[PDB]
Amino acid sequence: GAPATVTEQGEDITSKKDRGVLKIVKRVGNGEETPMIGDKVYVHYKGKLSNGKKFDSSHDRNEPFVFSLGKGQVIKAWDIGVATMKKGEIAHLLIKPEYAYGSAGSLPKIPSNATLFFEIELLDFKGE
Ligand SMILES: COc1ccc(CC[C@H]2OC(=O)[C@@H]3CCCCN3C(=O)[C@@H](C3CCCCC3)c3cc(OC)c(c(OC)c3)OC[C@H](O)[C@H](O)COc3cccc2c3)cc1OC
Repeated sequence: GAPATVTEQGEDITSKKDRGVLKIVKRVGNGEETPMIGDKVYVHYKGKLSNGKKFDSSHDRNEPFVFSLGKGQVIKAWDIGVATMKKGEIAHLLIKPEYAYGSAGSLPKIPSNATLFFEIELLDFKGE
């Protein structure tokens, strides 16, 4: 999968309305509930640099990724994005640097001012 080449496709889900996290639903979820801040969320994901140079997935480990929503345990785009998802939902997120690794980057894995692209499947969640 990859972001569109010419125009940004997704909905802006940021509080600042800065176009920093754009969301496309790739599978509508079956659950009625969205997780709340502090919830323990369980996901699968696939992530890449927008240009494809680096790839990572929970499926590579067959190991769901588990984190506390809103804690800052993950990049800002994930706290924002997963907070909009339903159980069973698959979303694609296009993520601008401010909501990822910024101008500092995280070499060697992530250059400065990299846009990231993720597929996230929300498996389940609970209150802590
Ligand atoms: C509040 O802001 C931040 C919070 C946390 C972090 C640390 C990085 C954090 O990773 C992430 O947040 C996102 C989303 C959750 C899945 C992993 N992830 C990644 O960016 C991936 C990237 C995705 C693009 C392709 C290269 C690998 C990503 C996957 C990785 O491994 C699976 C990375 C990694 O390091 C930068 C980034 O290795 C880091 C470690 O060696 C180890 O594997 C643990 O990986 C984790 C665990 C928890 C969280 C993360 C990585 C930076 C933040 O801002 C810059």
